Amino acid sequence: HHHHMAEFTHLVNERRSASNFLSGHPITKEDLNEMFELVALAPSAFNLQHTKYVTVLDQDVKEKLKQAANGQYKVVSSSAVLLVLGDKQAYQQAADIYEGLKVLGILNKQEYDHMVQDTVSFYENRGEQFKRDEAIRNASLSAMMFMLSAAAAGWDTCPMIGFDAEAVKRILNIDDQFEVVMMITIGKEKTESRRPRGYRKPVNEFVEYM
Amino acid sequence: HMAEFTHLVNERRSASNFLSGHPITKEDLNEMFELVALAPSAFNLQHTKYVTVLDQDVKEKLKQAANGQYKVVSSSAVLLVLGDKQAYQQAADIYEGLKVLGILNKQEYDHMVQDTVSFYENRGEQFKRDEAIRNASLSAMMFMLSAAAAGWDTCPMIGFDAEAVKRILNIDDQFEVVMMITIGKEKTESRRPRGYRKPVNEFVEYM
Ligand SMILES: Cc1cc2nc3c(=O)[nH]c(=O)nc-3n(C[C@H](O)[C@H](O)[C@H](O)COP(=O)(O)O)c2cc1C
Ligand SMILES: Cc1cc2nc3c(=O)[nH]c(=O)nc-3n(C[C@H](O)[C@H](O)[C@H](O)COP(=O)(O)O)c2cc1C
Ligand code: NI
Repeated sequence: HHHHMAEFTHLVNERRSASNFLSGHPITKEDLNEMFELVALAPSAFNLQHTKYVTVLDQDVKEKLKQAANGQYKVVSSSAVLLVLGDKQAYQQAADIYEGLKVLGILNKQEYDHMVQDTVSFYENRGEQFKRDEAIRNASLSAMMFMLSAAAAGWDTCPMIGFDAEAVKRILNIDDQFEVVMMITIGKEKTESRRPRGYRKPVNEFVEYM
Repeated sequence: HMAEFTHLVNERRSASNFLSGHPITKEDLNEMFELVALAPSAFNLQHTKYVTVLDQDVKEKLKQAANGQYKVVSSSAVLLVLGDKQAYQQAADIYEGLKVLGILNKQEYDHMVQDTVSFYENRGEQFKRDEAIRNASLSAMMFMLSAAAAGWDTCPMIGFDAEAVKRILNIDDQFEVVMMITIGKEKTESRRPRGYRKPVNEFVEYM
């Protein structure tokens, strides 16, 4: 129970949003799949698991994403570029996600139908804006987990919103039901060349106790 | 760090209940928030604010706004995670040290401020709100992992009436109420298995 805070504190202190990446650091599907096993364990509303990742390793495709990413060269120099997607229709998979509860005899048919109905109606009652909010919220929780996993694995990342979402969707053939919530580059940054961390507001300027 | 973080992640479970007799202090929370401060945020604008409720009557008010959920009152504290829809307005203040300490000249500083401000202004109100949710949600995940690392359990929650919460806590309409997070110590023997998880090859595609 005893040393988890100090380890985590070091991980968090060492994580810097990359401004550059270095060549000669290829990343493999195996490297990434280890990070994604941790991402799978992120919390998500109603366990709907809203988040999808399109992970681009192909250098020609990365070159082609540069214009879409507001000209940011780090898309090219990165080892991989991830598009973090949120399903605006995530709630439609409630019936499938919850089905094992029925098969394992944890819920009976009525209870399972009720649970699916609670989740679906929560979303449908609130409407389209809420569905999109949920896409952004749940994918962003997931993205933070991705970045800390990457850091733990010894990789650098830069989260990015400086891109044309529509262009990215056309280039990568992403369906309409997915919001492009963020882009994350991953790779190895030269540490000697890093600027110091940007100014942070003190805790007493962003937390109110009541 | 991978073995330790893997352990932390694997352990972390959204709490269904909280035990009595585990008060949390400002000192405890401030330790967590120091890590939260180091989360990334777009343009380093630091969009997120936390309203941290220890007062038991306010928790009762919040419970009424959250479908009567008992964990609101049995929690050691209830946090409201806010995102500032007007965060971009503080660019000039946040970047000011770069100029004053001579890292940037005035032209470069003005250019930096204008780049951030115009990015938000040119996109518009829906974007500002999207940014409030996105950056606050990144922050919330950091908060939950920080709490885990400190030995606390949390439950993220969206099952509440946001307008009722803003009335209870006197929250300006400039802030989006992004999430509620309860914190405390869970009865760990009282724990259902982790809800089914999609395999990685069902949520990741490579190109
Ligand atoms: C949602 C979001 C969007 C971002 N977009 C970009 C971007 O498009 N390009 C970029 O270079 N950095 C981007 N960043 C990185 C921020 O500038 C960075 O997190 C901030 O300056 C703090 O740096 P640090 O994370 O190293 O402390 C983004 C960060 C966030 C979380
Ligand atoms: C944004 C979002 C909203 C949530 N809202 C609630 C809620 O209002 N009430 C609740 O009991 N749990 C809530 N949760 C918890 C989820 O049901 C939980 O994360 C999921 O079932 C998986 O459990 P696990 O995180 O322990 O693996 C929420 C989770 C997410 C991230
Ligand atoms: Ni542990």
